[PDB]
Amino acid sequence: NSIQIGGLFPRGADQEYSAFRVGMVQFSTSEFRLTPHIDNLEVANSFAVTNAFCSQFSRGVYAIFGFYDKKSVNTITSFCGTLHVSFITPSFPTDGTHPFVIQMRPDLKGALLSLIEYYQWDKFAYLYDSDRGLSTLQAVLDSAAEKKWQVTAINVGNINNDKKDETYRSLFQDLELKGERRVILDCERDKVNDIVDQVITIGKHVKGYHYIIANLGFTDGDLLKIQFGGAEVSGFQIVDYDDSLVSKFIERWSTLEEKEYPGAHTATIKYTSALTYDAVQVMTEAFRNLRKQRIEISRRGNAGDCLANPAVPWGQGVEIERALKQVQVEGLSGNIKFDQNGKRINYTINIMELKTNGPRKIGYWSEVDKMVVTLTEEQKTVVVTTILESPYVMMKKNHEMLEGNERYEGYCVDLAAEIAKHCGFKYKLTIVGDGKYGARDADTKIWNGM
Amino acid sequence: AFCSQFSRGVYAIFGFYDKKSVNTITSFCGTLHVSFITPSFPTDGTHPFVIQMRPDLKGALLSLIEYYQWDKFAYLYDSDRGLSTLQAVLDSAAEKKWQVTAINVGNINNDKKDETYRSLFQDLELKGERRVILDCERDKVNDIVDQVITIGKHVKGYHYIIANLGFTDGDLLKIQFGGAEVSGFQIVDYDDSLVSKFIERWST
Amino acid sequence: INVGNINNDKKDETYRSLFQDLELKGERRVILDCERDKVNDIVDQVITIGK
Amino acid sequence: EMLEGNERYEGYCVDLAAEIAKHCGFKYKLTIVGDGKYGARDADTKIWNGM
Amino acid sequence: GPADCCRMKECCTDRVNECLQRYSGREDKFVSFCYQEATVTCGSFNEIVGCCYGYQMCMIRVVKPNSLSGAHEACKTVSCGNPCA
Amino acid sequence: GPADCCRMKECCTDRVNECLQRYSGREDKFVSFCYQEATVTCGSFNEIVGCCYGYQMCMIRVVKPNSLSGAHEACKTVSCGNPCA
Ligand SMILES: *[C@@H]1O[C@H](CO)[C@@H](O)[C@H](O)[C@H]1NC(C)=O
Repeated sequence: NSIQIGGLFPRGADQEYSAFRVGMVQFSTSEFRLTPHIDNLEVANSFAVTNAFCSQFSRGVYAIFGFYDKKSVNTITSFCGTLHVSFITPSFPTDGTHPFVIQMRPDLKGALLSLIEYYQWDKFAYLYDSDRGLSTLQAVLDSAAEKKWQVTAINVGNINNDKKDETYRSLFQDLELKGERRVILDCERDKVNDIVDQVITIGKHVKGYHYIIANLGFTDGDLLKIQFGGAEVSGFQIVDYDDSLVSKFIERWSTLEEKEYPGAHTATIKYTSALTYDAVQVMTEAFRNLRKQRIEISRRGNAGDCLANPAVPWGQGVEIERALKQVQVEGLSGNIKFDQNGKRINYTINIMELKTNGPRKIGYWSEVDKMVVTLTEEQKTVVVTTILESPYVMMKKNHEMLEGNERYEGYCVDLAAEIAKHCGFKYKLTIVGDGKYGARDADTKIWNGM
Repeated sequence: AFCSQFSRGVYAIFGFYDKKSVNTITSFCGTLHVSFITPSFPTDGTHPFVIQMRPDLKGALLSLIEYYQWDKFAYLYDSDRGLSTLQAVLDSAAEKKWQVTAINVGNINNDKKDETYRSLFQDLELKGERRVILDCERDKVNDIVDQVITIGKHVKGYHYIIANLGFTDGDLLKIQFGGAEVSGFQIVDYDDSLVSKFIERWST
Repeated sequence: INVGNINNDKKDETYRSLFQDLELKGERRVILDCERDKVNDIVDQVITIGK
Repeated sequence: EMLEGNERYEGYCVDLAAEIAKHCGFKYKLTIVGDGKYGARDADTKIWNGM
Repeated sequence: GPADCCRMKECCTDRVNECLQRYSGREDKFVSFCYQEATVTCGSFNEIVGCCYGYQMCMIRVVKPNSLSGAHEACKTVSCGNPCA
Repeated sequence: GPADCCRMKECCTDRVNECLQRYSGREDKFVSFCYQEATVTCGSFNEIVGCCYGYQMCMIRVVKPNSLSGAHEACKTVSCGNPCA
């Protein structure tokens, strides 16, 4: 019962393949064993993807687990749709109806929009790059037109890293111009970190700013940078470490040696890698459900050339597809189930906020219930501005010998003493700079005076 | 098809691509060093071994919006040529004081779309917006036009900007007498002697 | 106004001049007494000039 | 006795009320307080009486 | 140039709204300030009253933090009252 | 009940026009009468000024006999001037 399954790991992806192997070990059974053929490539390269896919095809794999990019995703979808070969991916969900594709990643749109509705954001700024596609952009734009939102859409992906210093400074300058504080970062974690560093550098992480990171990796990255910055930061988490399953898995993960499994010694795990593990689970359970239903998918002969025209798909493929789509299992991503098209259903996205002490879950998001909230949670010297007028505020004859509030005498001085006495605060009497009571300048439209 | 042409040993390829397939063409032509010349929309980035016949519409459009001095308008787009123009005008809207309403007309199926446009332009009545920019293929342009005339929004007081090089390629006789201002872009001048001669030969 | 004496071959701007002259008087309310064909024609021209 | 509602009462406070209501854009119905007191706090029951 | 009370109103609501947008989340506090700025920019027949008084009042009593958009959308059609005294 | 000068303007032009329509060919003569009726129907902040003064003047100077429709269509968007003086 050797089941050949192809796989595609982008060069530099370690923890993903590590969790893949861990999945191979944990979900292995005496009944059947998966025989992976791993192929590393350049994921952004369409040619490389095509070559690897046809390589796995000619090898006669019954399923493929891999990743795609905004460039290469259409190649994967089209080829898998044509040759009826099932593809399992942690990578971003495709917007549309794509057959023979199983997307492990949940759709983040609803969680995000409900988050915007929760924080009651009338106007905000949306920073995006074209990596995972502009689907989310379209979503928030249509929802902006529907709910009467004023949204600033800015593409941060087209700015070159070599020349980008003052570009972001000008970006946040123009963003500070309108007094717009609320900001949403939809980006790959690297670009996120860059933008973060630029923010702390420009001091935009101070109080008054609210950042929303849109991804499932909110706690996977370093939050210590802006943690003490004083700006509120919110995000989404697909992995709950309080769960017993995830906790034990984490114990086994953290006990593992780093030499054998690269980057596998950690307190946490990137959500992509977790999605990979759960993907292994889904494949195992799928073929198990195939064996229990007594259906033999075994290949009679070699697949031949994938490019051979006219392309002919195998019959078994559809059966394997249905087998995968009908799977419902419990995993690190929560409840795992798919619809007819292969997208995730009935998932749970934990809504989390970054606090002083650290990150915490303020709620959860469901496909039906939308946002649901979890457990609800000296004296400074008072500056007194005043102007010189008799007998309200006057300089004492000996005033040069004195300092502070002892310098001034008058009705308003005594009144100030009384007010401070009743309200219980320490007060510092100061004379206004411009020497005006108050006014609006007809030119600058700026208020002058006390 | 591309590999079919390749194995045949062609020295060059002339063709078209879609938002989906463009990456395959660019990657394959870049890898195999086969030259590809296309009328289809320009790729955004630096792609070798691709010669894009289509000019960039971005600058012309932005300069036109600046010319008509539009502070607020509605922008109707589809996912067929990509959101590149949308991204552009959004970035320029962020730079300027522009208020732009971005609405996707591409995900709407032609079979069931009647009230879709009525509700669309209803939402457009919400904001009182009489200025509208259409970035779409000539077909969607024509459909949206018909829907505009049907609800009678092609009368005076409305200003439409068609973004494409095909301004005279679609039927303009429909909204021509409506009394609404219509502006657009033309990449082919029929007043030129070359084009005139070509047309004389073409019509025969 | 008699719309019956107008030949279908040369009639385009005839209706434009008709409703322009009708715009002179500012007349909105209009009664059409016509055959279904002429009705349809006049209606289409009305939609064309956006009245 | 022949009138009804706000027309029953006249006075400084009536006109001022009319002005305030005109400025704030609300309909107002003039009513006389029940206990006929302005306001007070009873030192025992700690209950406010009056308007 | 000639004054137009209607143009004054439309400009008034627009400028007030646009002003309150920078003050988002503190919006309920700055209504009168932005109304002052709008009265300055769009002009007024009476310096005390402002461009549109009724809209000002409506906004002042209605507007809640972050509730701006709906509030303005509700209040912009409101009658301005007499811009004399 | 607030008057809202803008609504007063639209109503003013509407009543003036609707009135002038009743007088055919005499349109330029009855401008002031119909303006009087319109000021009566739509009310006025200043009884002397009327609902919209600029529109009144515009009509008086523009309108020629039988030229009503185009003249009004030209004059209805004009600034009304100071409604209190
Ligand atoms: C599962 O997903 C379906 C699809 O929306 C939904 O109707 C159902 O309520 C979900 N179940 C739970 C428990 O959320």
